[PDB]
Amino acid sequence: QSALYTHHQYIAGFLMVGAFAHGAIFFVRDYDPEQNKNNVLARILDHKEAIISHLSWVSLFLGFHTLGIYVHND
Amino acid sequence: GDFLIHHAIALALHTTTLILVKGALDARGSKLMPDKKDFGYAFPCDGPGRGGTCDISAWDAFYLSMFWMLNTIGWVTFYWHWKHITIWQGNAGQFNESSTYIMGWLRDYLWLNSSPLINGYNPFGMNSLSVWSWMFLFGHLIWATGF
Amino acid sequence: KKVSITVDRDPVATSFEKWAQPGHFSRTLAKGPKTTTWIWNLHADVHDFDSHTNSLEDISRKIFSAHFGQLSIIFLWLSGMYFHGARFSNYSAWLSNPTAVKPSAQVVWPIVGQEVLNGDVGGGFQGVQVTSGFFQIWRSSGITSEVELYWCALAGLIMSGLMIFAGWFHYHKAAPKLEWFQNAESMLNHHLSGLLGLGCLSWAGHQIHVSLPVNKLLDAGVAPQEIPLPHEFLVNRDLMAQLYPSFSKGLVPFFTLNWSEYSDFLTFKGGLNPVTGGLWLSDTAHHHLALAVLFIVAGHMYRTNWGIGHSMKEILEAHKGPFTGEGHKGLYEILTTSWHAQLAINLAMLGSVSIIVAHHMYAMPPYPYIATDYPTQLSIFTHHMWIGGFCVCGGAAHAGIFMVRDYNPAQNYNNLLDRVIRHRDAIISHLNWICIFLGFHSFGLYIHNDTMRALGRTQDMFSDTAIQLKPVFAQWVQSIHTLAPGNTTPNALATASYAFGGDVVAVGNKVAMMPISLGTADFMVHHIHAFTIHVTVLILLKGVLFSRNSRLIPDKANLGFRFPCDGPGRGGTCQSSAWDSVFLGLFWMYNCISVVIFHFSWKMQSDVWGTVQSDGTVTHITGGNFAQSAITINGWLRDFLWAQASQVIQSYGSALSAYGLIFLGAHFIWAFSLMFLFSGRGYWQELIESIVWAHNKLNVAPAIQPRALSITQGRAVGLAHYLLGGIGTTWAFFLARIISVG
Amino acid sequence: DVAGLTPCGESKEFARRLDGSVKKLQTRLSKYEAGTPPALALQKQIDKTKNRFDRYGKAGLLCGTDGLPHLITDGRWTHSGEFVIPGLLFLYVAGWIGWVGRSYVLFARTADKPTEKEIIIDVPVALSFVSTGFIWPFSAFKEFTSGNLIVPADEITVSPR
Amino acid sequence: ETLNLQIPSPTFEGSTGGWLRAAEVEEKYAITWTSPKEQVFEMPTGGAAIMRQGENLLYLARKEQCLALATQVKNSFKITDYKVYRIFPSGEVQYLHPKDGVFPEKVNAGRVGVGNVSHSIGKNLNPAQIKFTSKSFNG
Amino acid sequence: VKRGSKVRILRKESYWYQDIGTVATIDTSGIRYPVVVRFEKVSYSGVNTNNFSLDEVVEV
Amino acid sequence: SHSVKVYDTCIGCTQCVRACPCDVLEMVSWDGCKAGQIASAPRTEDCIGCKRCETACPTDFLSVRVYLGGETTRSMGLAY
Ligand code: CLA
Ligand code: CLA
Ligand code: CLA
Ligand code: CLA
Ligand code: CLA
Ligand code: CLA
Ligand SMILES: CC1=CCCC(C)(C)[C@H]1/C=C/C(C)=C/C=C/C(C)=C/C=C/C=C(C)/C=C/C=C(C)/C=C/C1=C(C)CCCC1(C)C
Ligand SMILES: CC1=C(C/C=C(\C)CCC[C@H](C)CCC[C@H](C)CCCC(C)C)C(=O)c2ccccc2C1=O
Ligand code: SF4
Ligand code: SF4
Ligand code: SF4
Repeated sequence: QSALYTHHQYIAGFLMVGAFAHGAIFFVRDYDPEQNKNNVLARILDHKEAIISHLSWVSLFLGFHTLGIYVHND
Repeated sequence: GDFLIHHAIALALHTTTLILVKGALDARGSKLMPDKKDFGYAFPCDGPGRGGTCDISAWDAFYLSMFWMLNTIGWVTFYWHWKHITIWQGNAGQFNESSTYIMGWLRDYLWLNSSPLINGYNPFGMNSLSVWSWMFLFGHLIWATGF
Repeated sequence: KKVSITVDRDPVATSFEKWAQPGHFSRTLAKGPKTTTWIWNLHADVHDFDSHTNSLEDISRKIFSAHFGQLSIIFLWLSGMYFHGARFSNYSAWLSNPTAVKPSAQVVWPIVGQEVLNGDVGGGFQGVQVTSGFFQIWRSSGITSEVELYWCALAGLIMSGLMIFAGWFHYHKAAPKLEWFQNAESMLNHHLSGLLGLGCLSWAGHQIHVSLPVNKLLDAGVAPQEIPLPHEFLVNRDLMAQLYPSFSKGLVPFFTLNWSEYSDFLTFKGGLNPVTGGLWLSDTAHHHLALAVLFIVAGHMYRTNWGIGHSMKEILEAHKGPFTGEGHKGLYEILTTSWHAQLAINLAMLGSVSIIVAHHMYAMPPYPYIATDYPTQLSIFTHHMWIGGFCVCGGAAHAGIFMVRDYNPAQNYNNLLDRVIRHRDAIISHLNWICIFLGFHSFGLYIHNDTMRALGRTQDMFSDTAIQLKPVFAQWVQSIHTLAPGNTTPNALATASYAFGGDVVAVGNKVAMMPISLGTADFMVHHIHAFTIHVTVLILLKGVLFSRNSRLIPDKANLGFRFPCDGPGRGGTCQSSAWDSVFLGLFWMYNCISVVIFHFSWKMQSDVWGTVQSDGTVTHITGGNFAQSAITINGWLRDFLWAQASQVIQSYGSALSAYGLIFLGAHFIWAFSLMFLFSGRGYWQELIESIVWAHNKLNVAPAIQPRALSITQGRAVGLAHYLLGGIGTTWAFFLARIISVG
Repeated sequence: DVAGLTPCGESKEFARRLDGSVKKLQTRLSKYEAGTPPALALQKQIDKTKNRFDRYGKAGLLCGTDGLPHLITDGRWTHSGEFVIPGLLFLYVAGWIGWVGRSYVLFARTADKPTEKEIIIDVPVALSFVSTGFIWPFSAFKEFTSGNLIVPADEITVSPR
Repeated sequence: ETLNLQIPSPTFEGSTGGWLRAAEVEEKYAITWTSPKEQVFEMPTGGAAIMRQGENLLYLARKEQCLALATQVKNSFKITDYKVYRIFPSGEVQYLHPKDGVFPEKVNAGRVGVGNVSHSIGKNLNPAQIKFTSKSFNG
Repeated sequence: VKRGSKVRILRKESYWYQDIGTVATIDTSGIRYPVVVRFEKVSYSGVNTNNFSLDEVVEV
Repeated sequence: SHSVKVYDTCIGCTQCVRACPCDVLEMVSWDGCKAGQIASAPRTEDCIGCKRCETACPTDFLSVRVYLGGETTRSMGLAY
C-alpha cells in the first residue's frame, strides 16, 4: 500500500511537470499569433503579468502563514 | 495536523505551478530577452550583459520547477506514510500530537522510523533489509553528487 | 637615522557631512542609486580601500585606523565577558566546587516562556551554561572574586575607549606618512622583541607572583576568600617563601647565573597536575619566560638605525640556486608595497596557528579543571578549527587579489613567482592526480567496507579483525614520545601529553586525558583528512595561479578578481574568476573541517572521555564503538549522527530547547541557501518584472528600480547561508549532545 | 461541541496538561530554599502557568482529545475572537502600512531627486504620512472611485508578448 | 607582405602554457610587431617575456591569444605595428589582422557589409511560420 | 513631434514601451530613427536615451 | 560557427568592434545613421560566442545579436 501510493504520486508529479514543459515548447515552437488573434490563448498572453503576479501573491500568502504557524507551534 | 499539512501541500502546488506557468508564458519573450523565441527552448543564457541572464530560458523554468515538484511529492508522501503507519500501530494520537510542529516530523517520523533501516547491516550481522540499507546510502550519495 | 617618525598633521576634517552621503568613497556610487544593485554595491566594496584610492599612503592610513577600530571592538567584547562573569554568573560557587557546578554567565529575561532556558546549572543559580572556558582562564589567573572581575571589565572598557580615540587621532589628527609604514625591519624588531617578548615576560611575572601562589593555595584546598590578596604575595616575601622556598634568595640567583635555585617554580615537570587535570603552572611560567628571552633575542636581528643587523632584502636576494633562476629577488618590494600580499601570508599563518592551537589545547589541557569540562573542550576545539579554516581560505583570496591587481611582470622577471606561473600546468596536473588517487584510496576503502558488510563478508573488510591497515608510523611516533621522559628528554619527569601513552588522569571521577590509540579506523580517517586538505589546496591554488590568464580566457586580469563569467562562448566560462575558486574552496573547507570535528567528537567520546570506576576501568561516553563502526559510512550515519542526535531532538521543554530550536533553524537556513546556489539571476529578474507590473498597476512602483541580485552576489548569498546553516546545525548538535552527556 | 470537540473547562486532558505542567515546575522548585531568587522565579512561573490554564478554561476555547485548545474558523460568531476579529485588526494595520507607504512613494516621485528620498527619508513628511493611515479604508476607496488608485493598461510597461 | 619566418622572437624562458599537438597538426597563429625598445611584456600563455628592439615574432595556438597580446602592447607600449597570421601544417600562411591594412574600428572603402539585417530586431519572424520551411527568421 | 515634448513609446521591443520620455532632438537627414528620446528610468544596460522613428513615438 | 547579425538600429558607435576579442566585426559605410557607418560581421568563423559585442552596444535592444550555433575548434576556444 505504501509503495503503490508513493509510486503513483511520483509518476503523477512527473506527468504534471511534463505537461507544462510541453506547453512551453508549444508557445516557443508551434504557436502562431496571427492565426490566434484575440483567442483564449492570445488573451492569456495579454494578461500573463496578472496571472504570474497573483500566483506570486497566493504562494507568499500561503508560505508566510503556513511557515509562521508551524514555527509558532515549534 | 492535517490542516497544516494540507496548507503546505497547497503552497507547494502553487509555487511549482508559478515556475511552470511563468516558464510557459515568458517563453516567447520578456523584458530581459524580448526575442527569446528566436533562440529556442533550451539555451544556456544570454551572457553577462544587461545585469546577467543565467537561467533565462523556458527550459530553465522546467529545471527550477523539478525541485519544487520533488518537494511537493515529498510533503505528500511523508504525510500519507506517517498518518498510515501511526494508524497501523493503533497509535494515531502520535501523529495527532506530533504533526503540529516540525520537530514532531523530525524525531517521530524520520528519526524514529530510521532505526530498522539503518540496522540492516551493522558490526553484529545483517538481515534481508541490508539491501534497502545499502540503497539508502546509495541514494544519499547520488543526491549529493548532484550538488 | 633613516628610521624616523613622520606625520601629517590634521589631514582629514572631523565632519558629519560625508556620513549623510552614502557611497562618498567611490566615483560610481557617489552619484546615487538608480537601481537596488547600488545598495548592494555600496556594502560590497566599502572596505576595499585600494579600489577607491590610488595612493598607497592614504590606503595605509585607512588600514591603520581600521585596525584600531577592530581593537576597540575586541576590548569592548572582553570587557563584556568580564562584566557578565562579575554580575550574572555563578563563578564564586564554581571556585568552591568546580567538579559539580556547571559554568553559567548568561541569564535570560522572562518574556514568552523563554525563561525555561535558565536551567539548573548549580551553585544556587539559574542560567545558560557557557562553554567558552572563561571560568578556567580566570581561575588560572587567580581571580577568586567577582570584584576583581569588575576591575578587569573596567580595564577592558578603558582600553576600548583608548583604541577608538587612537584610531580617530591617527586618521584625522596625526596620520603617518607612507615611509613610516614601509619600515619592515623596525616593525618586526618591535613586534618580536616588544609585543611578543615583553608580553611573554610580563605574563611570566604575573604567573610567578600571582597565579602560582593563588593556585597552589587553591589546589591545597584553601577556600577562595581565605586566600591572601595578590599584592600581599608581592610585598611579604616570607609567605611566598613558605609556598616556594627559592624566593628566600631573591634575584641574586638570576643575575649570577645560578638558575637551578629557581627549580621550585621554574620546573620542567610535564604531564598534568593530578588535582586539576591541567598543565603545571610552574611549567607554563618557565615556558613563557623561555619564550620571552627567545622573542627579545629574535627582535635584534634586523637593521634599523645603527649598522648592526640584517637587511631583509639582502637575505632574500642571496638565496638563489641553479633550479630557481633569480630566486627570491623582488619579494621584498612586493611585501612592502602590497597590503594584499601581506594579508595573504598573515591569514594563512593565523589560520594555521589556530588549527595548531586546536590540537595542542585538547591534548595538553592548559587550564585548571578545563580537561573534565567536556563541553568546553569540544567547544574550543570546534571553534578554533573553524577560525583556522576560514582564515586559510582568506589567504588564498588575497593571494588572488594580489595576482590580479598588485602583480607586475616587469619587476617579477625570472624570479620565483614568474617560474611558478610558468609551470602551473605541471603543478595543477600533479595536484589533480594526487586528489583523484587519494579520494579513490581513502573514500573507496569506506565504500569497499559498506559493500562487504552489507554482503555478509566481514572477513573481506579493511578492519582490525579482517585485513588490517595499521598506522605504523603514527604508532611508532607515539612510542617515541612515551619513551622520551628520562631518555631523549632526560630532565623531563612526564610525557608532554598522555595522548601518546602512559597513565589515565582522572579528575572528579572523569577522565582528563588517557592514551588515544590508533587503529584501522584512524588510518582511514587520517587519509580522509589528507584528501580533503589536498583538493581544497587544488581549488585555491588553481584560482591563484590562473587568476590573470588561462588557455580559456587569455586576458582574465583585465576582467578583474571578481567577475561572474566571460559569456556563454568557448563552451561557457561561468565561474572562471579567482573569486569563484575562493567561492568553491570554502565549500571544500567546510567539508574538511566538518569531518575533522566529527572525527574528534566521536573519537574522544568513544575512547577518551568517560567516568573512571572500581578496579580502575573506564566507562566511555559511547563505549568504544569507534574502532569497529568508523570503518563504514553506515557506522558514521547510525552510530554517530543518528545515535548522538537523540539529545538535540529530545531537548524540547528543557533548558536545552534553545539548541533544539537552533538545530531546526540552521537546517532551514541551509536548505534556503540552495535556492540561491542552484538558481540563476535571469529567472528572478523576469519574475521581478511581473511583480513590478502589479506595483505599476496600483501606482506604487519604487523609484529605486528593483533588480535581482548580481551573479556574484547570488553566489555569495548562497555560500553565506550554506555556511551558516551547516555550521549552525553542527553547533547545536555538538552543544546539546555534550552538555547532556559530558 | 463543534466538530466533536470538548470545551476546555470540562475536558479532563486539559486538566492533566495543567497538572503535569505544574509538577514539572514543582520538582525543580524542590531543589532550592524558600527565599532564594531561583525559588521566587519558579513560584512566579507556577502562578503564571496556573493563570494561563484557568483563563483558557473560562474563555470558550474548545479542547481536542489531546486536551490542547482548538480554533474554529468557519465564520460562526461564537468563535469570532479566534480568527475573524484578530483578522479585522490585522487588515486594518496592514492596510494602514500599505496606504502610508504608497502615499510616501507618490510624494517622493515629485521630489528633486526621487531616489534620494527613499534611502534618506524625509522624516517630518513621512511622519505626516504615518499619521494619515487611521482612515485608510475611506481614503483608499475614494482614491479608487476618483480614478487615482488604478492606472490604465496603456501607461504600464509590459513584455513583448 | 608574407611572413618572413626568420624574424627573431622575444626572449623567453619557456612555459607549460604554450602550444600543443593541435598546433602542428591543425593550425598555428603568428604575431609580428616592431618595438622601439628591449622591454618586458606579459605573455598570454604565462609569465613574462622580453621583446627585442626591432622586429618580434611569436607563435600562439589561438587567434584570441594573438589579439590579447596585440591589445596589451597597443595600450602599454603604444605599438600598433602588429600583424597577425594564420599558418597551416601545409606551410601556407594566411594574413589575418588587420585584414585590409586598416583596423576594423576605422571605416574603409571596399568593405562589403556582411550580416546586416534591413529591419530592427523585433521585426523577425516567429518560429511557427518558418517551421518545416527553409526560410530564414530574419524576415 | 517637437523637442521638449512628452511622448509615449510604441516600440514593443523597447525597455520603455508604453512609458513617457522626452524628445531631445529630431534629425532632418535620411535617418531611419531620427527622434532622440530620454527617460528617467534606466534600462537593464543602464542607458537612459534611445533613438526612435516617428511612427514609434506618440505625443501625450 | 556562430551567426552574428547587425540590425539597422545601429548608431555607428564602433563599441562592438573595439570590444570584440576575435576580430569578427568591422565598420562599413552606410547612410542610414548619423555617424554614417554600420557594423558588419565578415569573419563569423572566428566568433567564439563571448557576446562582448552585445554588452558594449548602447541601443535599447541590441543592434548586434549573436546566435550561438554549431561548435568548432575556433568557436570552442580550444588551444588543444
Ligand atoms: C560586547 C559584548 C556584549 C554582548 C554580546 C552582551 C550581551 C548581553 N548583555 Mg551585556 N554588557 C556588555 C557587553 C555585552 N553584552 C558590556 C560591555 C557591559 C558593560 C556596560 C554590559 C552590561 C550589561 C548589563 C548591565 C546587562 C547586560 C545584558 C545583556 C543581555 C541583553 C542585552 C539587551 O537585550 O539589552 C538591550 C538594551 C537596549 C537598550 C536595546 C538597544 C537596541 C538598540 C536599538 C541597538 C541599536 C544599535 C545602533 C542602532 C548602532 C548604530 C548607532 C547609531 C548612531 C546609528 C545580552 C545577553 C542584560 C542581562 O544580562 O540581563 C540578565 C543586562 O541587564 N549587559
Ligand atoms: C614596542 C612597540 C610596539 C608594540 C607593542 C606594538 C604593538 C602593536 N602594533 Mg605595532 N608598530 C611599532 C611598535 C609597536 N607595536 C612600530 C615601531 C611601528 C612602526 C614601524 C609599528 C607599526 C604598526 C602598524 C602599521 C600596525 C601595528 C599594529 C600593532 C598592534 C597589533 C595587533 C595586536 O596584536 O594588538 C593587540 C595586542 C595588544 C597587546 C593590545 C595592546 C595595546 C597597546 C598599544 C600595547 C602597548 C601598551 C604599552 C606599551 C604597555 C604599557 C605597559 C605598562 C602597563 C607597564 C599591536 C598593538 C597594527 C594595529 O592593530 O594597529 C592598531 C597595525 O596595523 N604596528
Ligand atoms: C527551505 C528552503 C526554501 C525556502 C524557504 C524557499 C522559499 C521560497 N522559495 Mg525557494 N527554492 C529552494 C528552497 C527554498 N525556497 C530550492 C532548493 C529551490 C530550487 C533551486 C528553490 C526554487 C525556487 C523558485 C524557482 C521559486 C522559489 C520561490 C520561493 C518562495 C515560495 C514560498 C513563498 O512564496 O513564500 C514563503 C516565504 C518565505 C519562506 C520567506 C521566509 C520569511 C523570512 C525567513 C522572514 C524572516 C526575516 C528575518 C527576521 C530575517 C533575519 C535576518 C538576520 C540577518 C537578522 C519562497 C521565498 C518562488 C517565489 O519567489 O515565489 C514568489 C519561485 O519562483 N524558490
Ligand atoms: C584579517 C582578515 C581580513 C581582512 C582585513 C579582509 C579584508 C578584505 N577582504 Mg578578505 N577575507 C578574509 C579575511 C579578511 N578580509 C577571510 C577570512 C576570507 C575567507 C572567507 C576572505 C575572503 C575574501 C573574498 C572572497 C573577498 C575579500 C575581500 C576583501 C576586501 C573588501 C571587504 C569588504 O568591503 O567587505 C564588506 C563586508 C561585508 C559585506 C560583510 C558581510 C559578510 C558576511 C556575509 C557577514 C558576516 C556574517 C556574520 C559573521 C554572522 C551573522 C549571524 C547570523 C546568525 C545572523 C578587504 C580588502 C573582497 C574583495 O574584492 O577585495 C578586493 C572579496 O571579494 N576577502
Ligand atoms: C557526494 C558528493 C560529491 C562527490 C562524490 C564529488 C566527487 C568529486 N569532486 Mg566534487 N563537489 C561536490 C560534491 C561531490 N564531489 C560539491 C557539492 C561541490 C560544490 C562546491 C563540489 C565541487 C568540486 C570541485 C570544485 C572539485 C571537486 C572535485 C571532486 C573530485 C575529487 C577527486 C576524487 O576524489 O576522485 C575520486 C572519486 C571519488 C572519491 C568519487 C567516488 C568514487 C568511489 C570511489 C566509487 C567509485 C565507483 C566506481 C567508479 C564504479 C564503477 C562501475 C560503475 C560505472 C558501474 C571527485 C570527482 C575536485 C576535482 O575534480 O579534483 C580532482 C575539484 O576540484 N568537486
Ligand atoms: C509600502 C510599500 C509597498 C506597497 C504598498 C506594496 C504593495 C504590494 N506589493 Mg510589494 N514590496 C514592497 C513594498 C510595497 N509593496 C517592498 C519594500 C518589497 C521588497 C521586499 C516588496 C516586494 C513584493 C513582492 C515580492 C510581492 C509584492 C506584492 C505586492 C502586492 C500585494 C500585497 C503583498 O503581497 O504584500 C507583500 C509585501 C511584501 C512582500 C514586502 C512588504 C515589506 C514591507 C512590510 C512594506 C514596505 C514598507 C515600506 C518601507 C513603507 C515605508 C513607509 C514610510 C516611508 C512612510 C501589492 C501590490 C506581491 C504581488 O505582486 O502581488 C500581486 C508580490 O508577490 N511586493
Ligand atoms: C502551460 C500551457 C500552455 C498552453 C498550452 C497548455 C499545454 C494547454 C498549457 C498547459 C496547461 C496545464 C498543464 C494545465 C493543467 C490543468 C489542470 C491540472 C487542470 C485541472 C482541472 C481539474 C478540475 C477542473 C477538477 C474539477 C473537479 C470538480 C469540478 C469536482 C466537483 C465535485 C464533484 C462533482 C464531486 C465532489 C463534489 C464537487 C467538489 C462539487
Ligand atoms: C531568491 C533569489 C533572488 C531574488 C532575491 C532578492 C531580490 C533579495 C531581496 C530580499 C529582500 C529585498 C531583502 C532581504 C532582507 C532579509 C530580511 C534578510 C536581510 C539580510 C541582510 C542583507 C540584512 C536573486 O536575485 C538570485 C540571483 C541569482 C541566483 C539566485 C537568486 C535567488 O535565489
Ligand atoms: S554565468 Fe550566467 S551568464 Fe555568464 S555564462 Fe554562465 S550562465 Fe551565461
Ligand atoms: S560574440 Fe564575441 S567573438 Fe563573436 S562577434 Fe561578439 S564579441 Fe566578437
Ligand atoms: S552594433 Fe551597437 S555597438 Fe556596434 S556599432 Fe552598432 S550601435 Fe555601436
